[PDB]
Formats: sequence, C-alpha cells, structure tokens
Amino acid sequence: LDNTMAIRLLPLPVRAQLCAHLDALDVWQQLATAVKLYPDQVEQISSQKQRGRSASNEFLNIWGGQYNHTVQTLFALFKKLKLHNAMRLIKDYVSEDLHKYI
Amino acid sequence: LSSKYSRNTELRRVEDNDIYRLAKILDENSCWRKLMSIIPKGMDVQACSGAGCLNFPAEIKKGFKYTAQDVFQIDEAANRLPPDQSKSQMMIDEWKTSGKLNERPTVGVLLQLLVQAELFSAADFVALDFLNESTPARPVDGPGALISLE
Repeated sequence: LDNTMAIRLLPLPVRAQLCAHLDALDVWQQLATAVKLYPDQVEQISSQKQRGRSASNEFLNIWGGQYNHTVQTLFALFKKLKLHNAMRLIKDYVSEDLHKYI
Repeated sequence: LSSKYSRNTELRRVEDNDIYRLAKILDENSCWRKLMSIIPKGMDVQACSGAGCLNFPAEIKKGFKYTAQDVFQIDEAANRLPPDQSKSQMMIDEWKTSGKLNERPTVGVLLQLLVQAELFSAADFVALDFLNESTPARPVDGPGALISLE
C-alpha cells in the first residue's frame, strides 16, 4: 500500500515549492501540533524561523528525518489539516489512486 | 537469516563503515543525545539482545549509564574539530568499548533502545540493513505514528 519514498528523499525542487507554500500559509505550528512534536522540537522550528529559515522545512527535517515518515504519510497529514494545495504539490510522489482526495 | 549481523553481535564487531552510516543518521537533529541519555546502566546485554528481551522500565531501575555531563564531553571534543565531525560516531566509539564482560552493547540492545527513544530512521536502518528484519512497529499516537487516509 505505502510504496512512497521517505520525506527526507524528496527532490529539492518540489521540497522548495512545498515549504515556500506552507511558510506563506504559516501553518508550521498547526503541523507540529497535529503530529504532537515535543517542546524542544517545536522550539527548534520556532528558533530556525526567527533566524530567517523556513519553518516548514525544519518541520520536515524533524518529523521526516527522525521518524522516517513517507510522502504518503505527509499527504495524509495535509489531508487531515485540509491543506489541499499542499497535497497537490506532492501528488506526483504519491499513488494516483489518492488524487481523489485533492 | 542471511543477515550481516545478529542481535548478539557486539557493536564493536560491526564493520566501521556500517556504524558510520548509522552515525550520520543519528547526527541529524542531534538524536545521538537522545539515545545516549537513555542507555540503561548494568544491563545483561546478551540476555537483553533478543527481540522483546530488553524491558526498558525494568532495566532503568539500575539507573542510566551516562549523564548529561558525559554527553557534553562528546560535544566539547567534536566542537574543537571541523563542523562536519560526527558526534554520533564519537558517541558510539565510547559506548561500543564500554563495560566489562557481558556489558559490551550489541545490535539487539541498540535496536530496542532506538525504538524506546522513537529514533525510527536509525531503528529502521538497523532492522533492515544490519538484521535483514522488517522495520519495527510504530506507536498509535505521537510524532512516530502513521496517519490514515479517510
């Protein structure tokens, strides 16, 4: 069922589009809360953002990096938080059978 | 299995390059600190190596092997070296040779401790690459859990 690549393997181009989009929407805190990241993880993201870096990229670094989550799981998270345009940006790295939810 | 290592294989016996690949994984988000901090003190390593043989709550009654201070020595020494220096590598070099008789850490003990700290990227790597086993199960809640599509 889940044959998608690990989030950490997402090509830089698509990753940059996704993060730029999520940062504009400013949903990093919503993402972190939804997966229940710990205080130190939340602060690490907030911290990176204050330093001018992408908050969502840091979220992917933590959630995708340490927990080895897949693009499909990321797709499901977006689906739960109704981030449809985020889902569309990664539709090409997920099974076509899931495009109905976009 | 026709795996490279077994749960009873001591970490010091694992090929240096294999430990290095694991180290780079643990270097991300400074996860080596999380693993190092929960290593139980005085474990009967061989007895704890088998699957489900390391009862973390029972093992920690004897306290933890390292303290927040032992973790610093790794940070300190590595900070003197170039930015690309692997702190996880130094952590494992110290841990792998630690203990006396049946105190030397093994792949099985490492795997179970990785799971306890939710270091799934490292745990999946150890399960697949080292043991040729399937990736460990995920919790139902929290950052390590999977998300279903309605």
